[PDB]
Amino acid sequence: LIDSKGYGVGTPMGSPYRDKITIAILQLQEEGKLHMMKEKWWRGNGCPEEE
Amino acid sequence: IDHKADLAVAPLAITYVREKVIDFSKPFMTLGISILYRKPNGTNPGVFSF
Amino acid sequence: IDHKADLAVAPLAITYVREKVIDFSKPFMTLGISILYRKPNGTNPGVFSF
Ligand SMILES: *[C@@H]1O[C@H](CO)[C@@H](O)[C@H](O)[C@H]1NC(C)=O
Repeated sequence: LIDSKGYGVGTPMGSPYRDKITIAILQLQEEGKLHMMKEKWWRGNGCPEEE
Repeated sequence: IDHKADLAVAPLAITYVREKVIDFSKPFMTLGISILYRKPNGTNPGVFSF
Repeated sequence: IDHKADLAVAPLAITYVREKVIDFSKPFMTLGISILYRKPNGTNPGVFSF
């Protein structure tokens, strides 16, 4: 990884949802659901047999 | 910045220049710059192999 | 939670419970579980293997 960047959600100033969404993100992250759904939506074909 | 939306979920940089003007939360994922390439066929010049 | 000060600039995992009771800055060093293992036993010499 040459560089490091992060996708985060945008909102104007003073939004009450900043913190309520941070906690939600942390819990869902600990749920690993993000991981599996990332796998699914980034799955595609898979590797064929090539040996 | 004019509130013409609400919480925006989309590929969106976390940048200083944007954080100065818009508010962000804990990243749900992390990016990266990495190379892209096609795996070699395996063939090599007739001089090097022997 | 008390007020000795505002800061603790240390490796401190931003967990669900910790954000419940602590406001956190944005991450600076992302961390993950990996594994550690030995490279080849590699017990071969060029002196007598011939
Ligand atoms: C692989 O083969 C293609 C033709 O099938 C050729 O154009 C290409 O240069 C080759 N690349 C490598 C890395 O062998």
